[PDB]
Parts: sequence; C-alpha cells; structure tokens
Amino acid sequence: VFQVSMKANKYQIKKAVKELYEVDVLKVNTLVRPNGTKKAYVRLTADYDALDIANRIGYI
Amino acid sequence: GRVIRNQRKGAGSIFTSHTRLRQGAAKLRTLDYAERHGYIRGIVKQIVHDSGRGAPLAKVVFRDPYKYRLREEIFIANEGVHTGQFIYAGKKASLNVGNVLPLGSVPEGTIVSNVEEKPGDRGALARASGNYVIIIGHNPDENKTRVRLPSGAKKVISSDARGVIGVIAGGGRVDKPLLKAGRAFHKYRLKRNSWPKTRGVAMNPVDHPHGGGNHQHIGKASTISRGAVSGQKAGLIAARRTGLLRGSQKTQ
Amino acid sequence: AAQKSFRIKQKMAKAKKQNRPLPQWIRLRTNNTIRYNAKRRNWRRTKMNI
Amino acid sequence: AREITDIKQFLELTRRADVKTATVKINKKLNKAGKPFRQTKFKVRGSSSLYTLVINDAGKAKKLIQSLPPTLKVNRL
Amino acid sequence: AKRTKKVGITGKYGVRYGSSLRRQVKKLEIQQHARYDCSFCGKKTVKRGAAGIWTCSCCKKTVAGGAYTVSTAAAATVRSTIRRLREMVEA
Amino acid sequence: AHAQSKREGRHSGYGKRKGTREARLPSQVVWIRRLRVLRRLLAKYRDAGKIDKHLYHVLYKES
Amino acid sequence: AQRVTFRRRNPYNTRSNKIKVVKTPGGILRAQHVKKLATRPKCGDCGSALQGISTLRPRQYATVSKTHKTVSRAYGGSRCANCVKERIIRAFLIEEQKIVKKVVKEQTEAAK
RNA sequence: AUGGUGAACUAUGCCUGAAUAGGGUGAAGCCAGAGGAAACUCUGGUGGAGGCUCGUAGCGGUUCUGACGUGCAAAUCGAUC
RNA sequence: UUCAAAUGAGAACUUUGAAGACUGAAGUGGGGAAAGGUUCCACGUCAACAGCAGUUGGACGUGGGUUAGUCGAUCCUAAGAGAUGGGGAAGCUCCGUUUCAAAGGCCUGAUUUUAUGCAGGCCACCAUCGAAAGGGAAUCCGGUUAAGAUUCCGGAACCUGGAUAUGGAUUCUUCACGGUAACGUAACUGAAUGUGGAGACGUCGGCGCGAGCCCUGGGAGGAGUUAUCUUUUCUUCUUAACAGCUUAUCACCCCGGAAUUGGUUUAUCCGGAGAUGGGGUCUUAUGGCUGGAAGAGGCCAGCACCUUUGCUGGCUCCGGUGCGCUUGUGACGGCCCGUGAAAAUCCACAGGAAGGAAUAGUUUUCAUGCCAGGUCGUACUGAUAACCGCAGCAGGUCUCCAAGGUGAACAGCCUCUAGUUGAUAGAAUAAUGUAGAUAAGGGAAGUCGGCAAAAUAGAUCCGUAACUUCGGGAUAAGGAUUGGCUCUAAGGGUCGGGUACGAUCAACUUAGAACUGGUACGGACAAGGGGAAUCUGACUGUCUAAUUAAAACAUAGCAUUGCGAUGGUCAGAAAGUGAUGUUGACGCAAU
Ligand SMILES: [Mg+2]
Ligand SMILES: [Mg+2]
Ligand SMILES: [Mg+2]
Ligand SMILES: [Mg+2]
Ligand SMILES: [Mg+2]
Ligand SMILES: [Mg+2]
Ligand SMILES: [Mg+2]
Ligand SMILES: [Mg+2]
Ligand SMILES: [Mg+2]
Ligand SMILES: [Mg+2]
Ligand SMILES: [Mg+2]
Ligand SMILES: [Mg+2]
Ligand SMILES: [Mg+2]
Ligand SMILES: [Mg+2]
Ligand SMILES: [Mg+2]
Ligand SMILES: [Mg+2]
Ligand SMILES: [Mg+2]
Ligand SMILES: [Mg+2]
Ligand SMILES: [Mg+2]
Ligand SMILES: [Mg+2]
Ligand SMILES: [Mg+2]
Ligand SMILES: [Mg+2]
Ligand SMILES: [Mg+2]
Ligand SMILES: [Mg+2]
Ligand SMILES: [Mg+2]
Ligand SMILES: [Mg+2]
Ligand SMILES: [Mg+2]
Ligand SMILES: [Mg+2]
Ligand SMILES: [Mg+2]
Ligand SMILES: [Mg+2]
Ligand SMILES: [Mg+2]
Ligand SMILES: [Mg+2]
Ligand SMILES: [Mg+2]
Ligand SMILES: [Mg+2]
Ligand SMILES: [Mg+2]
Ligand SMILES: [Mg+2]
Ligand SMILES: [Mg+2]
Ligand SMILES: [Mg+2]
Ligand SMILES: [Mg+2]
Ligand SMILES: [Mg+2]
Ligand SMILES: [Mg+2]
Ligand SMILES: [Mg+2]
Ligand SMILES: [Mg+2]
Ligand SMILES: [Mg+2]
Ligand SMILES: [Mg+2]
Ligand SMILES: [Mg+2]
Ligand SMILES: [Mg+2]
Ligand SMILES: [Mg+2]
Ligand SMILES: [Mg+2]
Ligand SMILES: [Mg+2]
Ligand SMILES: [Mg+2]
Ligand SMILES: [Mg+2]
Ligand SMILES: [Mg+2]
Ligand SMILES: [Mg+2]
Ligand SMILES: [Mg+2]
Ligand SMILES: [Mg+2]
Ligand SMILES: [Mg+2]
Ligand SMILES: [Mg+2]
Ligand SMILES: [Mg+2]
Ligand SMILES: [Mg+2]
Ligand SMILES: [Mg+2]
Ligand SMILES: [Mg+2]
Ligand SMILES: [Mg+2]
Ligand SMILES: [Mg+2]
Ligand SMILES: [Mg+2]
Ligand SMILES: [Mg+2]
Ligand SMILES: [Mg+2]
Ligand SMILES: [Mg+2]
Ligand SMILES: [Mg+2]
Ligand SMILES: [Mg+2]
Ligand SMILES: [Mg+2]
Ligand SMILES: [Mg+2]
Ligand SMILES: [Mg+2]
Ligand SMILES: [Mg+2]
Ligand SMILES: [Mg+2]
Ligand SMILES: [Mg+2]
Ligand SMILES: [Mg+2]
Ligand SMILES: [Mg+2]
Ligand SMILES: [Mg+2]
Ligand SMILES: [Mg+2]
Ligand SMILES: [Mg+2]
Ligand SMILES: [Mg+2]
Ligand SMILES: [Mg+2]
Ligand SMILES: [Mg+2]
Ligand SMILES: [Mg+2]
Ligand SMILES: [Mg+2]
Ligand SMILES: [Mg+2]
Ligand SMILES: [Mg+2]
Ligand SMILES: [Mg+2]
Ligand SMILES: [Mg+2]
Ligand SMILES: [Mg+2]
Ligand SMILES: [Mg+2]
Ligand SMILES: [Mg+2]
Ligand SMILES: [Mg+2]
Ligand SMILES: [Mg+2]
Ligand SMILES: [Mg+2]
Ligand SMILES: [Mg+2]
Ligand SMILES: [Mg+2]
Ligand SMILES: [Mg+2]
Ligand SMILES: [Mg+2]
Ligand SMILES: [Mg+2]
Ligand SMILES: [Mg+2]
Ligand SMILES: [Mg+2]
Ligand SMILES: [Zn+2]
Repeated sequence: VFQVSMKANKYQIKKAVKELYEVDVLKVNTLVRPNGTKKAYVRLTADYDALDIANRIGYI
Repeated sequence: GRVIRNQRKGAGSIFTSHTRLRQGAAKLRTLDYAERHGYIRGIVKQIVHDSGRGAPLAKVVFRDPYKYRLREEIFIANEGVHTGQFIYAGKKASLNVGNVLPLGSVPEGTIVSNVEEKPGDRGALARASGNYVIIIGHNPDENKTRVRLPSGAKKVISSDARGVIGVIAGGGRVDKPLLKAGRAFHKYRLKRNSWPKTRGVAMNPVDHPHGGGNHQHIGKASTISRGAVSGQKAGLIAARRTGLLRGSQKTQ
Repeated sequence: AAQKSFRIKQKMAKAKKQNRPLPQWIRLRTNNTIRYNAKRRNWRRTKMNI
Repeated sequence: AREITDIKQFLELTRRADVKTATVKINKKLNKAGKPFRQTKFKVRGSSSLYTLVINDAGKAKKLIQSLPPTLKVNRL
Repeated sequence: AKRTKKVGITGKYGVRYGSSLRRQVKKLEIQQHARYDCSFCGKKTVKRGAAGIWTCSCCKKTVAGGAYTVSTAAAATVRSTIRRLREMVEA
Repeated sequence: AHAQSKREGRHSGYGKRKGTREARLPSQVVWIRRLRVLRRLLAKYRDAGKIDKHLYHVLYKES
Repeated sequence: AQRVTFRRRNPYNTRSNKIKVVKTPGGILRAQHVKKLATRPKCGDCGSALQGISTLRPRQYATVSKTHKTVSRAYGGSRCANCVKERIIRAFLIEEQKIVKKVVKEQTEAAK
C-alpha cells in the first residue's frame, strides 16, 4: 500500500513500482483517501513475497 | 398599468408553438427543371397524422434527377389519395386528383389545394383540412389565373403557381362538438398556450381595458380603431360593422 | 452528495484537515497570543456552503 | 463453462498448448431408480473455457485417468 | 335486449352536455367508428384512426378521407367535376 | 382448522358476507368457465365423431 | 416474505431499470437487473417481423455470425420473401410490357 | 432616481421520467331466443364505455368559527370534510 | 413500562439477561435520489452540548476507513443554451446558428532519393454545451471487514480495442452446399454508392403464459408442547452470470379447392386476394435437462481444547393445488379535432469496384490461441436527530422491495421476519380545563341558525315517487334477513373406446333443510341519514399559500371582429431582429 501522487495514473504507479523496487506487479487498484491523497493497492505476482519486499524497504 | 395579455404573446416565451411531435413542414417539391418543363413521378409511401394539424400529411418520395438517391417530400393529403398511388408533378401532367400542376395548365372549375402565392413558394393557400381553391378564369397574356380562396376572396396569381388537384382530407372535423373542456384542452395542448381565455372584463383595470367596475361591463365602445396603439387594441379591432349577421352572406 | 465532483471532494478534504484543535505547543511560543482555534467548524452547527 | 462427450476431442484438449492444469471430481450418485454408482468428471481448464467430461462408467474412468498426458497438472478430488 | 331507447353509443356521456350536443356527436361518432367497404380489395375492412386517415385491415391500403367518414360529399363531387374536366382535355 | 370448516361449507352465511356476490366471485369468471367447458365438449364430441360438424357448428353459436 | 433492493444508484422504476427476482445458491433472494427486451427486425417492404433472423439489441448483432443476420435467398435479412416474390413478378412483367409498349408505338409511327 | 441580483418558494408553457387499495354502475359492438299478415316490436345473455360513481393512498382544505394562540409550528394539530 | 446483574465515585436514564409491549411489511423493516460532508468505524472520554440525568451520544479527544475494463459519470441527443463570416449598437454588448461566408476530412494510391509531396474519387455533413430518472458495449455466484465491496478474495464469464497464428471451411465448375417452399448451417471474399431495419416509444380493459411470493402432501433432520389431547406445532431441504441441446403464442410455406357455409375468441372475426384439414418453416420472451455445480451454501450428528481453533462424518429427496398476490410478457380489444421524442450507435440488403488457385491460392462475420482496458465517484444519513425549516422543531422534502388471518381489499384490527421500547421523573386525583364517554321523562322548547352531537351504514332478498335532455332521478323512499353447528343438491379436469358409460385427480361458490342459544349473530373493526321546496351556478374543473372556495374564474355551446403573407395581432434601442409559423381561413389573432 503506497501513498501516491494525485497526478499519477494506474500505469505510472505500476511502472514506478517495478523501477523503484524490482518487482512484478499483477494489478493496481487506487482510491483517493478522504484528505486529498492517492492510495495504491499494488498486488505482486506470486513470484514476489510482499512481506519480504516490505521489510526490505524498511517499514515494519 | 400592466402589460395586457395580447401584448405578452409577441415575446414568445410561453406562447411559442408546441412543435416536438410534428411530422415536418408540408411543402410542394422544389420547382425544378422536371416540374416546369415536363412532369415527375413519385409514390406516396405513407399518409400520416401530423400532431396539432387538422389534415393528414402525405409522404411522397421521388427520384433525385441529378444524384442517384431517393428524395422524400411532405405533402398534405388530398382526399382520395392513398398509399401506393403515383403522383405526377409538372407542367405537362394529367389532371388527376393528387397531382400538382401549374395553375395555367388546368381548365376553369379545377379544384386544387396547397396552391402557391408566387410560383415556387412551395404551397401557401388552401391547406387546412377541408379547404380548396377554385380557378375562375385565365388571362393568357400575362398568364394570370383568377382563383377564389376559402375566405371567398378572389386573388389573381401567376399561371406558373402550382396547386395539387383535389380537396384536403379530414373535412367536417369542425362539425363535431368538442363537448367538454378536456377535449379543447388536449386540442390546444398540441398547438400553443392560447387556452383557456380569461375575459378582460373579469380582471382589474391594471390588466385590461375592460377591467374593473362594480358591475362587469365594457364601459366604452368595444370597437377599436386600426390606428389604435398596442395595449388599446382589444375587442373588435377596426370593425366595419357589428351585431348578429342576419341575412344571406356569400359575397356577391 | 454520495456521488461527487472532484472539486467538491477536494474542498471536503481541506475542511476535514482544518478541523483540529490548536496544536498545544504553539501556546508555549514566545509572545504567543493564540489561546485556542477560533475557526473550528462543525457539520451540525454551520454548513459550509459547498 | 462447456460440456464435452467426445472422448477423442477430450484428449485433444488435454494436449492443447494453453492447457496446463486439470482436475478430476468424484461423485456418488444413483442408477436410474436404485443402487448407487460412481460418476467421474474430467475438467480441463482452457485459457478461456472450462471443459468438463462426465464419464459415468467407472471402468471408462480408470482407463481414462492414466490416459491423461503426463505433463498435465491434475488436481485430484 | 334493447338497452337504451335513443342514446346508443352516446350513453357514455350520460346526462351531461345537453341532449342536442349529444345527438350531434352520436351521429358523427357512429359515422367514425364504422367498418367501410375497401375500394381496392372489395372487403369491408376500412376503419379509421386519426381523423382523415382510413386504412384497410388486410390489403394494408390507407386512404385519405373525411374527418369522421371515408368519403365526404364535397370531395365526392370534386372527384366527378375533375372527372368531367379531365375528359375535356382528351376528347 | 378454519380452512377445513370453510371447505365444509361453513362460515358462509349472509352474516359472514361483506363483499358483494360479484366481488366475492365475478359473473364473468363463472361465464368464461362455463362457456369454455361447453366449448371444449363440442370439440371432443366432434373429433370423436359423436356429432357431425353441421350440428356442432349450430351448437357452437347456441352455446 | 423476503424483500429485495436495487443494485444500482438509480432508485426509480425507469425502463432502463427493470428488475428480476432470483434465488441464488446462498439460499436467499436477490435482484438482478434485466436489459430491455429486444424486438424483431422488420421487412422494409411490408413490415412483418421477417423470419429466419435472430432478434437481439442492435449493438449485439456485431457479436454474432452472419448466418444469424440473413437468409439464403436474395434480399435476405431485408425483405419478407413474399415481397421478393412480388418485386420479381412486378419486375419481369414490367420489362415485358415495356417491350410491348415500344413496338406498338413504333408501328404507330409507321401508320398514322 | 440610477445601476444591479433573484423563478431553491410560487405562477405559466416546454423537455424527459415516475405514481394512483378495493367496490357500484353497466354505454357501443356481439351471440342465441320470442311475437307479428306485414311494417316491425320484444327477451335472455355477452361485452366493459364514461372529464360516471362509493372510497383509501394521493392531491385538497369545508366546518367545529375545536386544539394551539410568549405554539410542535411566523399557518401547526385533531375531528369532520 | 418492569425485575435483576455487570460497570462506575455516582446508575429512573449506560451494558447484559429476563419480563411487558409497539411499529404490523402503505413499517418504527431492507435501500437509494437531492442535500449534507465524516456524522461511518475503533479507542479514549464528560468541562460545555443532548431545555431531568448521563458512566451513554450524530458531543469531546485520538486514530482508522470509501479498491471497478463490466456500477455511474464519461458518449448521445431533448426543451433549451451558445461561439463563428457577419448585421445592430456611443458602448458594456444586442441579433443570427446554417445564418447573403472561398467554412472542412476520409480512404488509399502514388514512394523504393523518403518521407509524406501529390495522382484519383468521393462527403458538402458546417461548432460546441445541455439527462448520475431519457438513449447506451460488456459480470455473476460464494467467501471476506471494527468500518469496503456487482469494486477485495476465490471460482466461473463477458465486451471493446490491438495484435495474430494453428486447425476447420472454400477453389481445378474459383468466391459453400442442402430444401418444392417457408428456410437450414461452424464457416461460406465484397470498395464507392444507395437502401432497409434495429435504437424508437400513449393509455386503459379483459383473456393467456412466465417468474418470485403465498398455500399444501410424503420423507430425511433439528427445536417447542405434552396432567390430559395432538402420526402435532415451528423450522432446514438452495442452485448465479455465462454455455450446449431443447422449448412459442404470432407469423409463414407445401398438398389441397370449401353452401348444408365452415373454423373460431371471454370479448365476431376469418376464408376463391384459397378457409376447415394434413404435413412442414421461423422468432427463443420463457421453461426444461446438462455443463457452471456441490468442491458452494443450508441443516444435523460425532469427537478434539487456554490457544491460531480445527477434525471426522452423515442429509441436502420426491411431489400437489390456483378468478391467489406482486411483477413481467404475449395476442387482442376501447379511446382521441390527443394518434402518444431525438441523436449517438449496431446490423442487413441492393450494388459489383476490385482482388483472387493446381502444382497450389483466397479466406479472420467458424473454433482456438496473445496483449491491453485509463481518469473521477464509491463511507454513512436520507429523516418525529445526519437535508430545509435560527434547533436533536408534532412542519416540509422524489422513489424501489412488501408475509399470515379476518375481509371485497395494499381498509381497519391482531400476528411472523426485521427494528424499536426513543418522548424528565415521583406523589396525589381540588376547582377550571383539553381529549374520550353515558344519561330518567320531554325532544330544538336551546340558537342568528340543529353549531356540536346523535341517528344511519356491510351484504342477500323484496320494494321504490315527482320529474327528465330518457342517459337519469335511485342505495330514492320503505321493508325483511345475517351466529354456531350438522346435513342435502347443483356447478369441473384428465386419460383408452371398431375405420352408452367407465376410470381417477383437484377446487370455494351459490341455493335449500334440520338442530342449537337469556332473540343473539356486518356481535370488535368497518360502514350513506332521509324527504318536500325557494334562490343560484349547467355539469367535472380553478383562485385569494397565511381570516373570503362562493353565486366568483374556467368550460363546452352561441355570437361578433381582424387578416390571402408586400398580411392580421404582437415583441425590440436598433437590425440582414423576433412570436403566431414545422402555420394558411375546417387557420391564426381579438372580444
Ligand atoms: Mg475507482
Ligand atoms: Mg406598463
Ligand atoms: Mg419555435
Ligand atoms: Mg394555459
Ligand atoms: Mg372565458
Ligand atoms: Mg373569450
Ligand atoms: Mg375581479
Ligand atoms: Mg387602463
Ligand atoms: Mg379605452
Ligand atoms: Mg370595466
Ligand atoms: Mg356582463
Ligand atoms: Mg443556517
Ligand atoms: Mg456564505
Ligand atoms: Mg358482466
Ligand atoms: Mg375445459
Ligand atoms: Mg359462428
Ligand atoms: Mg447501492
Ligand atoms: Mg438465418
Ligand atoms: Mg437462426
Ligand atoms: Mg423550478
Ligand atoms: Mg408511466
Ligand atoms: Mg360499495
Ligand atoms: Mg373504480
Ligand atoms: Mg314466427
Ligand atoms: Mg368500468
Ligand atoms: Mg370522477
Ligand atoms: Mg367521487
Ligand atoms: Mg370501503
Ligand atoms: Mg384538487
Ligand atoms: Mg391529507
Ligand atoms: Mg385543517
Ligand atoms: Mg379556532
Ligand atoms: Mg392558553
Ligand atoms: Mg374522505
Ligand atoms: Mg425511561
Ligand atoms: Mg435495558
Ligand atoms: Mg400490534
Ligand atoms: Mg395497513
Ligand atoms: Mg445507506
Ligand atoms: Mg465509545
Ligand atoms: Mg459533566
Ligand atoms: Mg448537539
Ligand atoms: Mg441536560
Ligand atoms: Mg450534565
Ligand atoms: Mg471524532
Ligand atoms: Mg477523526
Ligand atoms: Mg454500463
Ligand atoms: Mg471517459
Ligand atoms: Mg450569440
Ligand atoms: Mg454532451
Ligand atoms: Mg445518462
Ligand atoms: Mg440513461
Ligand atoms: Mg457477498
Ligand atoms: Mg477491509
Ligand atoms: Mg455497509
Ligand atoms: Mg475477481
Ligand atoms: Mg481465471
Ligand atoms: Mg477481438
Ligand atoms: Mg459447408
Ligand atoms: Mg442507416
Ligand atoms: Mg425507425
Ligand atoms: Mg424513448
Ligand atoms: Mg448478464
Ligand atoms: Mg399445423
Ligand atoms: Mg413439408
Ligand atoms: Mg423449430
Ligand atoms: Mg378466468
Ligand atoms: Mg408498480
Ligand atoms: Mg398507434
Ligand atoms: Mg438488423
Ligand atoms: Mg471472430
Ligand atoms: Mg485515449
Ligand atoms: Mg454503500
Ligand atoms: Mg437517524
Ligand atoms: Mg439543518
Ligand atoms: Mg422535524
Ligand atoms: Mg413461510
Ligand atoms: Mg436504523
Ligand atoms: Mg417532550
Ligand atoms: Mg408521556
Ligand atoms: Mg407527572
Ligand atoms: Mg373534568
Ligand atoms: Mg350504558
Ligand atoms: Mg335524555
Ligand atoms: Mg320523536
Ligand atoms: Mg317539530
Ligand atoms: Mg326557536
Ligand atoms: Mg340565519
Ligand atoms: Mg334538523
Ligand atoms: Mg354538524
Ligand atoms: Mg344512544
Ligand atoms: Mg330523491
Ligand atoms: Mg340461521
Ligand atoms: Mg359435488
Ligand atoms: Mg367425477
Ligand atoms: Mg339534511
Ligand atoms: Mg359550480
Ligand atoms: Mg385565503
Ligand atoms: Mg395579501
Ligand atoms: Mg369547493
Ligand atoms: Mg378557507
Ligand atoms: Mg344557450
Ligand atoms: Mg440592416
Ligand atoms: Zn383492402
């Protein structure tokens, strides 16, 4: 789950995820948070384990 | 004072014609080469009800003499014409009900409808259900054709003016009592907001020349002159006479 | 109004953000005079006119 | 979303390039008014349709199971 | 059994609008709902709808007529006086 | 239990009747039934040959 | 005794908001919106529902094979095969009488 | 007086939608039957017309000159209509 | 409304359990539209607010929450709105919208300098905005959250656009065969141009069918009652989109040639322009079987245990009935001086430009396979507390779903599911009130006046005046009857009869007869007072929102007037301006 630029569409998220995190994205669902911010629900293909890629970027 | 009712109509806000369902504009064909040198054939593909109109319309399709295509016109249905009939339109054309012929090319006594005032205006006179004009003579030099219009007036127009042989379907429509308000309601519902009519004598004087008074009365002569000004003209405008017309009518 | 234009949703977001008490550390600043948040809004009391 | 009965066409589906996974379903039903029998359903998952072959004959079932291509993933039950 | 002594179809209006108005309507109303002989196909299947318009049940022909009757006496004579004039332009 | 008594022609006197006899069961429903029953007999009586079409055709219009 | 609700924002009973009630595998009732019914195509000549032709909504005729949109005789998905019988006889007879019309008025020109 | 802002109420036309328990009455059309010398007159059905009708919801707002009259309410509440 | 427990400094008011009730599917239920904007959810929490209280809250503090190729927007056009060449106007600006305008863009050929110049031929269509109820490409079921779901998860589809290749089909008779025909199909080339159709359309009526509901039998389970009675009462027994085969009223074809006229609808319409009959063709609304799919969901049992919470099982079956109810739909019929949108978009046909095989071509409207589908909305309330009424106001504010009995019924009255039990509380019961009732004898004497109140009332049967436009008046008036229980009679369906009847299944209607009671029985609920006249408006209809609903306005009918377009009436400062006018005297305008 990423907070994403309002200017960014579903394509620009899928691409910016692969480039910044070296992962395959299955599909991207977005919604506008009720404070004027974009939330991306980014789902990875079965090869990549999200939990691992999540404490590889650091948060936990 | 106020602006009286007949003055508000010219602005046309709530008084414009109720037009959505109309079939189109009834018109003779454009007075092209074929019609003014020979004649052209068409088929009435349908005769149909035009909303708000007395008389049925006749959809009559022709060939386009200049492009490979069908071009359809909207005629007023002359009584007796039918689906599948062949309509001929032209200077040299048979004198049969439904065909359109220049007034010069029909004998006297011919009975035609939808006739042109000047040639080519695609139909001016004798259009309401049941009406027609009769040709009452010819003047071959200047090729005028004297006709008599439904009012009784006897206008003289060009012999090139076009009319359609016969009378207009749907006659007698005005012999049946409307019998009740609703019939008149649905009548004017598909024409225009002219109904119902409050009498100027039932309003206060702001509203109408006839308004006010402790009894309901006109108060002065209801014959208003032609030279009267807007807001004055209500009643019997420019009446040359008045009262129950007794004795035979029928212009001499 | 259960199906919004984004213009309205955006303004709605800004109003939410503005709806918070005075951040209490500001009260401790030198020469501070703001006692409370004097522009607090509430849906049941004042409608924000779109 | 499609039913099949041509046992020849079936094996042709099971070796169609896009077909990677299949599944066999075992049901206990009855025979015409009386005793029970063992119905098997061979379901072949194509790239846009799920073909399923109903083999009511228990004997025809076993012979057809080994007939399956060896390189086909076949979820049992 | 005879149901009404004179009103006939006009009985739907009951007592309203005055005997004479009802009488005039009953005439044209009887005129307008009736089945007429078809010129083209020789059956009595012409009926109205939309005053002016008269179409035949089978044979699907539609004739322009009078508002509450197929042929109106005016258009009738006009037919003949055109028939007369036409013949003046061949013989 | 009450439905059973009703089936036994009970609770149906003039003092248990609030809707009109026509509202309770329309005349037309009665007719359409009877005239369809009569119309059905003439067909089978003819199709079996018990009655020739010339008597059938008359009985139809009298039905 | 179980009641139901629309499944789309539109709350009114418009012709584009027809509903069907349906019993699902969950053992409960649930609405399912129904597209407006399709009507049959029509003979341009006569006007009857011309037979042979499948009856869909117009955009759906693009998701169906050509055999569903025609019949094998001339003027297939267009005219009602008794009108075709008629525009054949009419054609043939008029072309025949047209020949008759010429040599008759050719002899007229040779004797008049 | 001058320049401006309003048809979110309401009045009227237009466009596009939507809504209205259950009863009474029994108009044309139609089928069969009876009388009569004739002209013609009758009867029983069928059918289901109407700015018809009893009456809810709806729309209205007649009377109590009822409640209230520093109100629930700057027009409401009850009964009746 | 009540009892008790829990919680808490504190409990009429919070939480839980128990009891009493309510809303009674025209809801106090389950959702939405407009409007609100976080009220949604969790946690904490009571200074102010919730006109008593408060530990509770739509409050306060802190956080969390709204996931889409298929639902909406987006596209289209409706009344309308409004740029543009222009025409007015000192000017802000007014007018015109295809309008006196040199108004614009697609298919592919030409290229092998090479990218797009020109060689054809079309089209003269001439902005654009305007529907979260009109038109419209395409999704379902199960599971899942504290709070999201036709959006997540799972499984199963479908549409559109872009690529494409293998298989099938087709061709040496190049562009498929079969059927007499209706027409059939897995396919079965088709440019310009033209044409047809679908989008695409009122209303009411009865009749036919579908679905969901309602009622009900047998069985297989679980629950309640059991002093006594009840093989009983309650409850579970489900099957989505999509796919294959099949399924139709109507329509149509072939054989045939009809008076002794026949077929036939509830409703009289059809036949020598070919009926009755026999045989065929078509639409697939809709239903059936199967795939989806029992692996789901539903109901039970049998063991496991602080846990994540499992595990093993079984059953999920077969039917009945219809003037039932809601809705859908069909073939008809009634009505009109009313005849009941538009455009986008999609298909078909007519046409035959062209291109195309024997040593191998044409084929992507047949099958299968590849990729992709953005942007914004998505929480919740929708009201006696989330909207508007200064407010948590007895007001106002568009709509879908809709069980059982009584009964004509969506009435009233009681119930099931669901939701409530919210409205300061305690003690008394004076006067006077407000709202609900009853009164001996009289019976309008009361009063401006029968104001108020009372009386009446359903249904079946009997009976019914003047007068009348013959339609009415009329429920005129006036009468009788009405429970319970036990019987009788009449009214139907379905199947074999050589080319009279039998057998069996299922429905409340109506009439008649006995018995019976403190003479009661439309037992609550529901439900017209009637008559004789005068004045007045014909009638249905309309108005003074917030003191006037009427005799006032309207209306049909009657009558008068103006006008043939270079026109009548009307608008504007002006105009290459506008209404009537998509008009034409059976018209428009004015009385
Ligand atoms: Mg989204
Ligand atoms: Mg003035
Ligand atoms: Mg206009
Ligand atoms: Mg008006
Ligand atoms: Mg008037
Ligand atoms: Mg007048
Ligand atoms: Mg006045
Ligand atoms: Mg004056
Ligand atoms: Mg004067
Ligand atoms: Mg006066
Ligand atoms: Mg007067
Ligand atoms: Mg305010
Ligand atoms: Mg402001
Ligand atoms: Mg009847
Ligand atoms: Mg029968
Ligand atoms: Mg007969
Ligand atoms: Mg919803
Ligand atoms: Mg076909
Ligand atoms: Mg087909
Ligand atoms: Mg408004
Ligand atoms: Mg409607
Ligand atoms: Mg009644
Ligand atoms: Mg009624
Ligand atoms: Mg006799
Ligand atoms: Mg009726
Ligand atoms: Mg009425
Ligand atoms: Mg009434
Ligand atoms: Mg009632
Ligand atoms: Mg009213
Ligand atoms: Mg009311
Ligand atoms: Mg009141
Ligand atoms: Mg008062
Ligand atoms: Mg007081
Ligand atoms: Mg009332
Ligand atoms: Mg309390
Ligand atoms: Mg409690
Ligand atoms: Mg209750
Ligand atoms: Mg109710
Ligand atoms: Mg909600
Ligand atoms: Mg809390
Ligand atoms: Mg406190
Ligand atoms: Mg508050
Ligand atoms: Mg308080
Ligand atoms: Mg307090
Ligand atoms: Mg908060
Ligand atoms: Mg918060
Ligand atoms: Mg959609
Ligand atoms: Mg878009
Ligand atoms: Mg402009
Ligand atoms: Mg638009
Ligand atoms: Mg839309
Ligand atoms: Mg729409
Ligand atoms: Mg779900
Ligand atoms: Mg969640
Ligand atoms: Mg929810
Ligand atoms: Mg999914
Ligand atoms: Mg899948
Ligand atoms: Mg594709
Ligand atoms: Mg073939
Ligand atoms: Mg087209
Ligand atoms: Mg069309
Ligand atoms: Mg429409
Ligand atoms: Mg679907
Ligand atoms: Mg047959
Ligand atoms: Mg055959
Ligand atoms: Mg078939
Ligand atoms: Mg029936
Ligand atoms: Mg409805
Ligand atoms: Mg029609
Ligand atoms: Mg089509
Ligand atoms: Mg394809
Ligand atoms: Mg794009
Ligand atoms: Mg929601
Ligand atoms: Mg609430
Ligand atoms: Mg408010
Ligand atoms: Mg309120
Ligand atoms: Mg039940
Ligand atoms: Mg609630
Ligand atoms: Mg209170
Ligand atoms: Mg109280
Ligand atoms: Mg008290
Ligand atoms: Mg007292
Ligand atoms: Mg007493
Ligand atoms: Mg007394
Ligand atoms: Mg007395
Ligand atoms: Mg007295
Ligand atoms: Mg007195
Ligand atoms: Mg007095
Ligand atoms: Mg009295
Ligand atoms: Mg009174
Ligand atoms: Mg009493
Ligand atoms: Mg009387
Ligand atoms: Mg008795
Ligand atoms: Mg019996
Ligand atoms: Mg029997
Ligand atoms: Mg009285
Ligand atoms: Mg009156
Ligand atoms: Mg008033
Ligand atoms: Mg005033
Ligand atoms: Mg009144
Ligand atoms: Mg009043
Ligand atoms: Mg008079
Ligand atoms: Mg000028
Ligand atoms: Zn005919």
